[PDB]
Amino acid sequence: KGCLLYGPPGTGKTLLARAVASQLDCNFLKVVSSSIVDKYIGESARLIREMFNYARDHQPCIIFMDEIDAIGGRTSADREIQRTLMELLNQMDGFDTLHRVKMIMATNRPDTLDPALLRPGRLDRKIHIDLPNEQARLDILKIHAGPITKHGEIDYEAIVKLSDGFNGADLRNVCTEAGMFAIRADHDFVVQEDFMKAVRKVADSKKLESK
Amino acid sequence: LDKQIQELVEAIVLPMNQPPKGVLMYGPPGTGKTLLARACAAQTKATFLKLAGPQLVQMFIGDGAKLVRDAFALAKEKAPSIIFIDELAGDREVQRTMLELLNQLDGFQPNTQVKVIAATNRVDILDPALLRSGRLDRKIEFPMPNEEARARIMQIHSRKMNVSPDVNYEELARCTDDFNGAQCKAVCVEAGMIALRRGATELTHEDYMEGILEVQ
Amino acid sequence: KEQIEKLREVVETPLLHPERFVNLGIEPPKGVLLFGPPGTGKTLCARAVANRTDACFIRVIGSELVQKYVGEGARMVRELFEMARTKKACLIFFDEIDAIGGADNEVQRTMLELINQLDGFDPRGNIKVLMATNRPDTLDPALMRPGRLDRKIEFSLPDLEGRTHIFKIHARSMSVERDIRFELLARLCPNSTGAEIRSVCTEAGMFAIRAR
Repeated sequence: KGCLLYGPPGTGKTLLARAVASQLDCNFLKVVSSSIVDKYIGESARLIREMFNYARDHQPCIIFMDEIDAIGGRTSADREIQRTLMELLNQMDGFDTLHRVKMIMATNRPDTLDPALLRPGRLDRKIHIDLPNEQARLDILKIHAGPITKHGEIDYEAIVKLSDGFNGADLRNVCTEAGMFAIRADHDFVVQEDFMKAVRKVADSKKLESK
Repeated sequence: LDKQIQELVEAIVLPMNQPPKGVLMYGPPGTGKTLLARACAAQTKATFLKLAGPQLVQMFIGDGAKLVRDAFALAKEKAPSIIFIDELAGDREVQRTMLELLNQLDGFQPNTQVKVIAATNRVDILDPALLRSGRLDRKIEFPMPNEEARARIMQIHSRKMNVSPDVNYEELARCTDDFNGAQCKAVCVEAGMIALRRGATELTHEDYMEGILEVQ
Repeated sequence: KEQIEKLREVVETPLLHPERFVNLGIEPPKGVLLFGPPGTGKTLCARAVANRTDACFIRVIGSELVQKYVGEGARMVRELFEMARTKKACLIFFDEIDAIGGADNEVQRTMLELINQLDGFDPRGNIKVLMATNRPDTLDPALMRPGRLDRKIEFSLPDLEGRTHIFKIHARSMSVERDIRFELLARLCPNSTGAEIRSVCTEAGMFAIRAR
């Protein structure tokens, strides 16, 4: 009922975690990192029981928890955070059969991850997101290039080599970006010229605006 | 102004035949981006549906997500249309609907349809969380080439405003430092406002620089 | 002499010669802005009512916008704008805008719908704009003003040779000493704002009262 997706080697933790997440998910319940500060009276407990009470009304659901390092402290800023952590303990470890519920946790560094929360059961399976390998980029390109139409001439070395620091979701939206770029002229076939041009230009736009 | 609106028109004609989601066509007030995005939106042949900035914030709470999800319901169900918005706590809910929007456009990919054509009249304040391909990516400032373009769009936008035939455009084109053509349009507005008390029914040459030194 | 023409050329000229403004170039002007101390406020507007050519118009004060049982103010501004529609672009005067300006959602309906009707071109957007208020601390009209309104000037302060007109309209006091000379009161007190002269009638007139 939990998973950990950390990206210590560098950027790509949210891009690959949101690439597999973008591949498979469930009902939408996002936890924004701005709804826990609670500048007013610290009544976030009834908000956790309310939102997770809706997660009790709806049986299938996946709860995204991205950027947990800022709320993963092992002042009053961290006391409300630890209060929400106690509400999590009494929330999933309470007297309820919350087995169908699912959640996904993401972070930056596996050092301040609340080793009390690092207990088994709390996070069953963890995947160490490493740097994008060229073989996983050629494979992810061959599995993300299937349903999209292409021309008879195939040269994947230019798309693998010209794409660096990208993940399944990045190369997905860039290759489909080039597919739409080539379908602009409503041609049924897609020559790899628009692949190289749109992958190069849009890939440069992602390298410049990748913050 | 074709170098910045061409990408918009192409980006909004290509899905009917992913297209960019956020393009920032900005400039000083009175630029004419609404009458040119409408003069070209009429040429796009799609349904021209109007939407404004302050329409999201209403008397009741939670209306911004109501108009965003409602405009994305009529736009999601209807054919690709043309929505041009201008003049882009409550802002925390706007960031929740924004991160949810790009969570449905980044975690999901159903948006092969209409986009959010946003335009601001001033870029003095800019959220650092507005930098992505789906976010405001194409940030094109006022055209760097010479005055000719400013006289062309300013003359088309000022077809009813005559000009005395003694103008080199080099003095007014050179004196404008860190300025844009919309501010010169406001200079023409003020100069035409004082043209009544000037006594001359025709806008003279010195009234341009008099307006530049007047309002700016 | 200067400011009275800067506000007269927008109240008398746009109706006497409409073609002169259509052919004059940019467009017919909108109006002026009168903000500052009251002084002789509402007197020059009554003079503009006395200078009416064909049909006297209806005045609207700022106190009518705020009333009990909210919801009637919208129908009131829409019914007076509808009267402006029926009376072939009738004149609409707004007095004491500070009572609602400077933003209470029940007031936000009337003032934000008021902005939605002024800046909105549905009834008409070019007949006559004119605002007479007291304090310039109205932030919302100061930021939404350059949309349609323009020509911001002082309230009454004239040039050195312009005071004699506001003293010829301020000649309606009790008396100076006798009926010998008006100019004795009109030119023997220069360098005095259009409200500082109301302090000259109130305080110098109070000195003429307290002089046994």
